[PDB]
Amino acid sequence: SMHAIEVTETGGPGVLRHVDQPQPQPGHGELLIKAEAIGVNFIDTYFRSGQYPRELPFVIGSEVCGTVEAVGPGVTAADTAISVGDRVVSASANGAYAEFCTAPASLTAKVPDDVTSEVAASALLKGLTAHYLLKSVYPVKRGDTVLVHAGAGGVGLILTQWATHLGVRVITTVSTAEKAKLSKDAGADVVLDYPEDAWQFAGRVRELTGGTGVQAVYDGVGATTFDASLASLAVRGTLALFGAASGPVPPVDPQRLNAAGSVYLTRPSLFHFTRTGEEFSWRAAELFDAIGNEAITVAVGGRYPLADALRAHQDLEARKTVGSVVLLP
Amino acid sequence: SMHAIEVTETGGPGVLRHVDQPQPQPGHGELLIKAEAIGVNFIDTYFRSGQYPRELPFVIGSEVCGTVEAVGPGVTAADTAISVGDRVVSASANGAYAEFCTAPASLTAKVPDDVTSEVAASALLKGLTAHYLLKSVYPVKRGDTVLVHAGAGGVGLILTQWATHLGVRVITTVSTAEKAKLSKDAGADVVLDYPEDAWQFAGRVRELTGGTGVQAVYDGVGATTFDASLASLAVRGTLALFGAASGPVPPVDPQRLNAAGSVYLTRPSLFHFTRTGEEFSWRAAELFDAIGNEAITVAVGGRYPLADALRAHQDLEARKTVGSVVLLP
Repeated sequence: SMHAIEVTETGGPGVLRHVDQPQPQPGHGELLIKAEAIGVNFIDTYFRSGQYPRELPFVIGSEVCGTVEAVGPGVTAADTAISVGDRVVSASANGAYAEFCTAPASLTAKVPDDVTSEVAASALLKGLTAHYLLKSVYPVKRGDTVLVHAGAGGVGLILTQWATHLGVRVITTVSTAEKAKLSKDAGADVVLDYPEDAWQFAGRVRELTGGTGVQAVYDGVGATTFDASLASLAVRGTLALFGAASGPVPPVDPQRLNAAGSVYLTRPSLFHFTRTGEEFSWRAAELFDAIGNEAITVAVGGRYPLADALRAHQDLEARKTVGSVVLLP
Repeated sequence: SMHAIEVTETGGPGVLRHVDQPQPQPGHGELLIKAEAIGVNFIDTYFRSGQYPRELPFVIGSEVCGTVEAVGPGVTAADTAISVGDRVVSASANGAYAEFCTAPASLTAKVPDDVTSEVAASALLKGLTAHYLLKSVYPVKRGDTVLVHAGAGGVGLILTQWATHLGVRVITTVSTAEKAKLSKDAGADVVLDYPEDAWQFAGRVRELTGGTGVQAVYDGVGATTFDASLASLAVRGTLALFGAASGPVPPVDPQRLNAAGSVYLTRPSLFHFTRTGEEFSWRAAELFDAIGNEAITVAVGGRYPLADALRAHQDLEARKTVGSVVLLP
């Protein structure tokens, strides 16, 4: 028996119940993980509220770093380097808010000795996302300039630090002075206000880039920024629309892609960049090498005992937390 | 004084007038070309009819292969390898339907000794288009499979032969049995009917590709084929929409690009791939190397004297001409 946070009915933070729960057993292709640090994120709140549906009851959470206690059937050394005793991290766990949970081995990565559990749990999802955007969707190269919207958000901060480390000049957008400082500290060469008008904003970006425009735009904002993103691109540049935080982007007339400079539009999601354990492990290894070298840093701003998951969710939804929030079981 | 075909009023083939015309003088950055073979194409008919507007009067036509008679001011050996006496070809000439015309040196290419003037004039535009689609927009590699719509059209035929030569498997669509044979003879491994339903067609393409889908779709058709093109792509594949022969493609919900497999959508045009003389010359040289080696063949089906440009336009609009049509001055 173990401590866990279980949701039997969807709703507000008040549905999170600290319970005694059977210790999980790993099924086919799964690892059993003894948690050291548990990620708290907005997606957790969407499952909790029922905005994203799933089978009830469930133990909440998908982000965890801990040690491998056991492996399920179908987990062999032929397929994974992961072994009992290894410190690992996954953003695909079932029932992460618990002392023990399970995760598919093919979506779990080793954590190097020089990366802490709290940072691993806080960084994996945002970090894999930044990895595929920067290495696969548009492979940035030294000398490029890119535009990253929402520079002070989780992915934006990692995109900015990582691209800067790869010799890329980063221009960002943020909504407040406080976020402007966070973005500058992450390596942004220029921090801009969100666009008021697409052509005015694009004109500003072109002036910053000697008339060229940016080689790529990483747009996780969507509705409010998309027109400006498209207008800011260098000839044959890539618009990576990977989120819609402000709302959905209206259908795009393909001729707009021609007028913008024969550009590329893509709407990726992480699923298509974590297709095998080999691909997952490659992205994670490069992420944790960079964190290990302090080329990427992830601030943890809130550490709660597992029992106070309710309070963590309240503080998260109230924006009382700056930086990542974790539970320690 | 020279012979030319001049349009003083827009309209049908009847506005083409065979005239005595002053010999042109090359302006800044231009070559003076003595024509050997003149391309006849549908774009000529759009300028003739006034569908595409331009200053009247004009000598019609933009495609020509011939010898360099003289160079204008601003044309130096520092900028171009082209010299007086060289056989050259351009699809950016002014007044091609004439004994002499002008063209910007930066959009003119040398023709190797082993490529005829008629083939050069017939092949350049379609060939540069195929080059940028296959080498730049999506760089095909040996082992890829691609889908090329309108397999028996000018660009489709070159796309098919060139991709096959590069070790790519090509699937095409055509509307008739006669066109199916032309496409097969150009190297198509499979020739399909145009799509009736996007998911049915995509299911057919996935069966041909072992469930994978194609690495790229080259779609110059637009309205009637776009949904099927998007549905047929391998994960992270590229949809190159480079034409709209059937009509414009309706605005595309970006989430469709995610659902299709985190694919790329691009709407290129040749302008953005011929930005400098260096880029132009590179594409043209690779095109004419391939034609020279008979890896690419371009059928010339109609040869008219310059004076019968009217008849060439009638035959072109009546589809009495299979293969390219040229004028010989």
